[PDB]
Amino acid sequence: DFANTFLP
Amino acid sequence: FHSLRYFYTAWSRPGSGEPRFVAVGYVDDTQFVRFDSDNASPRAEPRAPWVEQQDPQYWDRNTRNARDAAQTYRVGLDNVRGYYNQSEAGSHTIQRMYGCDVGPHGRLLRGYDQLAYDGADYIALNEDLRSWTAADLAAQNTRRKWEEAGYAERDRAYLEGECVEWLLKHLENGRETLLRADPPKTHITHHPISDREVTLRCWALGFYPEEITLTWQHDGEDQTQEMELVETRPDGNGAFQKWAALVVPSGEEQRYTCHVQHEGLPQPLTLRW
Amino acid sequence: SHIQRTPKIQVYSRHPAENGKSNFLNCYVSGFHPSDIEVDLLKNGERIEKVEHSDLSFSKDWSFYLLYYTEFTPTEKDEYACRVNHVTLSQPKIVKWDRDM
Repeated sequence: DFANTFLP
Repeated sequence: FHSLRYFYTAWSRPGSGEPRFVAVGYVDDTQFVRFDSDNASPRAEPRAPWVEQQDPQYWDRNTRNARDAAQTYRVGLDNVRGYYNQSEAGSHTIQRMYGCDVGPHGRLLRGYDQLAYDGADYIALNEDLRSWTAADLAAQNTRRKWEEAGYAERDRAYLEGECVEWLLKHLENGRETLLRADPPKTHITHHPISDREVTLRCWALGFYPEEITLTWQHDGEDQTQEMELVETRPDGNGAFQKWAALVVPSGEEQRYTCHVQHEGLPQPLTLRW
Repeated sequence: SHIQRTPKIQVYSRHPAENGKSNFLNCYVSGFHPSDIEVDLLKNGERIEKVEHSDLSFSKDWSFYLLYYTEFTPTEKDEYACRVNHVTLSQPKIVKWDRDM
């Protein structure tokens, strides 16, 4: 699975 | 011993539509998944024969994850452009590289999550998987927000959890492709330039994984500074190529040997014309 | 684009070139930044119609790499080349195919 993506 | 690696690229195209987002995943040196936001109704798609048999919920789940990541970096591109106070008329890029290296025991060796902005380090998860290193002042903006939100803990849970478990599933489902060590097919070619000088080129073809060592020796003395060594390239079929060439006097070809080291070779190879 | 890098270019075939036998012509572009790039494969100076390319990825230093490839059958006097344009290049780069490289 892809990981969670965090808003810069 | 093995690694699961994901690469995200997001960039803006001022005047030419929304930003674009592309993601790819690899197990070691073999790609197995892609996502492209420029597709209409974009999906995460298999890019390896072995990963195809994965349950349909895997592809539905990762499609919604990738679409959400794409939306997040579209807004993120404006956030970071604003921190640097850059013009909206310029194109800029956010990249992300994350994954895990697993050892023989089936446990985490190292996890990582790094972002770049315009081709330079922006923020990176530290090796303790609990704190962030920001590369400049603008990246401190991101760093403060990610600390207060506690995102390092979500990274740690993924890297020490799902990442390892998914690397091991992929390794088993693609064992015949991923657990091979194909040696190179090696030969030397011979290209006369003049009556006194010729080019010797030592080839390594069709090998996997990408790591290889190619060297020329002149009566046993290394010739690295005299030789031309090209960067390792994909052959298009899931393997790699490389060569090293050397200009040699027209009667002295026999005094030179090429040496090839690679994982699939039981012993290192020595070739000579 | 703060840090920009011009691409390296290699043009080669998947298998060693034997005339009259089907092969693949490869143009490998690597080490560039940013990601937008124009790669064309030329036969005798004219762009080849069906050219595919790998999915965009990048290396440890964040520089991008792409493989462009097309099915082809090498002959003795047919000339093949790769034309690359990029924001770092004031003029396009054309690298000819050389079956010995």
